[PDB]
Amino acid sequence: IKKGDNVKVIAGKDKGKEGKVIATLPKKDRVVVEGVNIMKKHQGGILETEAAIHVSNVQLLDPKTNEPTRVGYKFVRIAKKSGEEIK
RNA sequence: GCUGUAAGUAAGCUUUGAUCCAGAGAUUUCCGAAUGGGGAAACCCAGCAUGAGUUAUGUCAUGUUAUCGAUAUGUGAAUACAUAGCAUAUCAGAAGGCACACCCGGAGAACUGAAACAUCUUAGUACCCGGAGGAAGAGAAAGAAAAUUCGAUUCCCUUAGUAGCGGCGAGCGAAAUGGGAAGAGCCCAAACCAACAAGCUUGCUUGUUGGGGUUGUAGGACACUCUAUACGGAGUUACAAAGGACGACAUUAGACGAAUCAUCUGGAAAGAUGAAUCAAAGAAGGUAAUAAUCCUGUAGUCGAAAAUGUUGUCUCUCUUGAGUGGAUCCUGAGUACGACGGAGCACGUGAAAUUCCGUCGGAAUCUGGGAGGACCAUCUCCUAAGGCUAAAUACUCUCUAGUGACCGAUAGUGAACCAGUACCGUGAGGGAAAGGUGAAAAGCACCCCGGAAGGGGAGUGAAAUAGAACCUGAAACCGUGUGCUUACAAGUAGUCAGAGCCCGUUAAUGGGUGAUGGCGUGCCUUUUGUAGAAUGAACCGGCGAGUUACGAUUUGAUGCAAGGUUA
RNA sequence: AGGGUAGCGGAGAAAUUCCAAUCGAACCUGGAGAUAGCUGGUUCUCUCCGAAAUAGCUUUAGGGCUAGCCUCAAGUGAUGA
RNA sequence: GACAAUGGUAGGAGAGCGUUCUAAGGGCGUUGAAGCAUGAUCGUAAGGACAUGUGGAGCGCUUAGAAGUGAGAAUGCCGGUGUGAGUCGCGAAAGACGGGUGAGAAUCCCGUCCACCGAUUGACUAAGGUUUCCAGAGGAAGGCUCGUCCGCUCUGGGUUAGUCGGGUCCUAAGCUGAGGCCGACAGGCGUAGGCGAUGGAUAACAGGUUGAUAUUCCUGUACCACCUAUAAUCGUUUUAAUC
RNA sequence: UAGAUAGAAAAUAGGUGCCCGUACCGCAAACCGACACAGGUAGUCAAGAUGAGAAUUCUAAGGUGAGCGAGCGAACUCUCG
RNA sequence: AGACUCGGUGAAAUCAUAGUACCUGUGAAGAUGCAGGUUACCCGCGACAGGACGGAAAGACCCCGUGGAGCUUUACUGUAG
Ligand SMILES: [Mg+2]
Ligand SMILES: [Mg+2]
Ligand SMILES: [Mg+2]
Ligand SMILES: [Mg+2]
Ligand SMILES: [Mg+2]
Ligand SMILES: [Mg+2]
Ligand SMILES: [Mg+2]
Ligand SMILES: [Mg+2]
Ligand SMILES: [Mg+2]
Ligand SMILES: [Mg+2]
Ligand SMILES: [Mg+2]
Ligand SMILES: [Mg+2]
Ligand SMILES: [Mg+2]
Ligand SMILES: [Mg+2]
Ligand SMILES: [Mg+2]
Ligand SMILES: [O]
Ligand SMILES: [O]
Ligand SMILES: [O]
Repeated sequence: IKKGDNVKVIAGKDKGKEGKVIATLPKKDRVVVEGVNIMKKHQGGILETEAAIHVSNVQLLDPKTNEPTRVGYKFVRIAKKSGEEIK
């Protein structure tokens, strides 16, 4: 439900980090974001592409802090905890 | 975001709202009841009309073409009449399929039990056939019963394994009174009238509609008195007559949907440590390890353009309802009943009622007839010989939502995976084995030997002795090395004693080996008795055999007590 | 080569021979977990007690029933040896 | 503290251990669960703890309840592994040499010789099987050895008809069979007609050609039916030409 | 012949001509026989010398060398002289 | 030709554990496994075949079963016709 906005990945390899997302993959439920870099290899010794994680993620717009995203009233449109700006 | 499982590549689509979800609609090749003919199922061959293309034939497109019946036609003649037949047209008719379930009907067995068996039982079960339903059957008293009588049917309890049937053996087995679930009663036939009809006896009667009328405490007709009036009404489309309008509710896609931060460990926290929060939501599952406060979610609330289903009110239809009197008529005929053979009723021919079947005989008409377990009498009750009928009930191929002191890959569906498959058989038919990498594919770049395969290295990853025949990885079985020991030796193979050599524990009367001596004929089963040359086991792993309901009986406990107890 | 007859049956130059490698009555499914007085098998330890192989009847003698002989819990109460 | 008993099958009575699950309570667990393995330990027994290694996520304990509750033996079912055994066999048969290939050849290709069948181990078709056919690669298993090869795998590719066998022609045996006769239902019989060839009738030959097709392709030469176009014969639509 | 129907077409030119099957083995390695199995598997052609002859012996056409072999040359079994 | 040695490939019915003598005796009354004596260094390979009451086939003979089928008849009871 996300198309390249901000997040804070909290509960994975290394946390406290943020970044912006690529394909959400609705079926596998796995998003692509800067924060994991597999050492893939083809015939280079390594490749350093970008890999995915399950949704252990959260958004942050006004508080500059993770909150439970909360799609609220119809004006649909997002309406977060403390502040209500677009997703 | 998408182009299924099923990767991958390339081409492309998508806020001008894809894909996806739900409802309607359009298409829906061929076989198959198969239906134009034929046919080895999925092929072939035609016909007629119309219409494509040819100069023209060949060739094609669409439509149409079976049988049966049941209506309307014409036509029919072996015989003149006119029927049998014949050609044509109409029908949303039927045929078939199935859920091996539940129901009714036709037909209908044997092993077995009886300690054998023929009566009998199993059983009126199985399978077969047929029909219909979503439920069926039954059904509104020619009952039950014996009183302060009740007044369709069905099912559950109970009466009762009682009364009874029975080579009186096996065994079989009610019904009623009573307590409950559901509760519903109605139309014909007939005598009477009108109409039309052939015989018109110019007598009226039969033939067809409409009325008319539906019963035991007798009723209707017929005669008479009032109600109603084309309606005051009851209507009730689930019987009772068969048609149609218009609101509410549920279903088939969905949405909202409160709440948490940090330190340590970690590859990774959802854990420990602390301090905080929501609760109509601490159900559940997933999330790199065990989460109410990360996601999906739940409590609760909202929501349907269209379609369906059930319900409601006006339309809608359709309808007279009682009473008396009973002069005269009517109350279901080759029926009821009897005998003869049989079946079925719990009931085997028994004294055997009551009900059905076949042959044959053969009643009555309300001052009538049937029953009340042979049969007659009195008494009591009911009125066949015509028909319809919801619910209560039985089952679940299937769907929705749920659940389990149910299984967790030799269990459980046979089937967790590409299974009614491979396979076997001519064929009916029978029938397999086979789950798991990791959190994520990050699925081993690169070097080296090698023809390859395979491997050693290097790297991804916490771990690759997790590397695809990939979690864990036992035992059999096979090896490699090694401490001790073994080449004059008669061995169910061990045990007891014990020197020598070596080693040091879940640290105690230690452990490994064992020159030599004493002693000693496996295990179960079955047996008068077995080393047994009587049987079975090749080894090891798994699997695998006194269970459950109902009832009787006793034992122990427990509660009550001349009372106790519920279905 | 194409066809027929099908098991309470058929066909048989007849032997109880053939009927999809089987025939003193084929084959598959269902009744059906048929029946068996017969054989075989019956899973984890200890403690206490402890037999019989006889009588009778049995279309019975390798089975059964009753009495004997055992065990357990009550009762009797010195009756037993 | 004394006294006495304590072998034991069928079998009777009694007390007991552990597994799976449930309920409740209380606890353990990445600072490594379960299981597994090793061990010189506890208990009278069935059995249970402990330490260590491997293992990588759930488990114990007390009380009680319900059980698909225990397996050495069924000529038991299934699975795996041996024993026999590197033992019998390797499925009639005459091959040898050279040269190539290849990582590697008694077995593969090439040739020369030799031997064998020859009313045939030859050539052609039917039934039958279903792509085995041909080319190019490959050798994991199959081939009763080896294999650089195949009828095995992978990729690609191959079957041409107016005259041929057959259908649009016929029919027996037999099968089906409108109406119809019969039967408890099912269904059984059977006329009309219809299907059904191994038979009857039916218009074609020779050569060439591909790694793989041949009366099918081309090359030449022929035939039957049919339509269209064209004319030398007909003359009531009779009869005559004519169907 | 009943019947159709105005009234042909000699030989000429031109064209039109459907479905199935067709590969391969087919006394075999490919069919039935569970096997790349010493079995069966209808039919057609079937040459040469010798011979009555499709018999027999040896050869054409053409096809094959049989899917384990090398040693030694004992028992024993089998096949032949 | 097989067997036999070497190379290649590589099964099976069976199988309680085994380091598996003989005699005379005992014994379920015919012993590798017991008692008493006797002889025998450990391990092979090729041959024979007395024993392993050897294997294979839950004895085809005999008997039992209140087992079963087929068949006969002036056995019973019934029946189609
Ligand atoms: Mg219809
Ligand atoms: Mg009678
Ligand atoms: Mg009668
Ligand atoms: Mg398992
Ligand atoms: Mg035992
Ligand atoms: Mg004896
Ligand atoms: Mg004969
Ligand atoms: Mg049985
Ligand atoms: Mg007794
Ligand atoms: Mg075992
Ligand atoms: Mg050579
Ligand atoms: Mg063919
Ligand atoms: Mg052959
Ligand atoms: Mg000759
Ligand atoms: Mg050898
Ligand atoms: O059985
Ligand atoms: O059985
Ligand atoms: O049985």
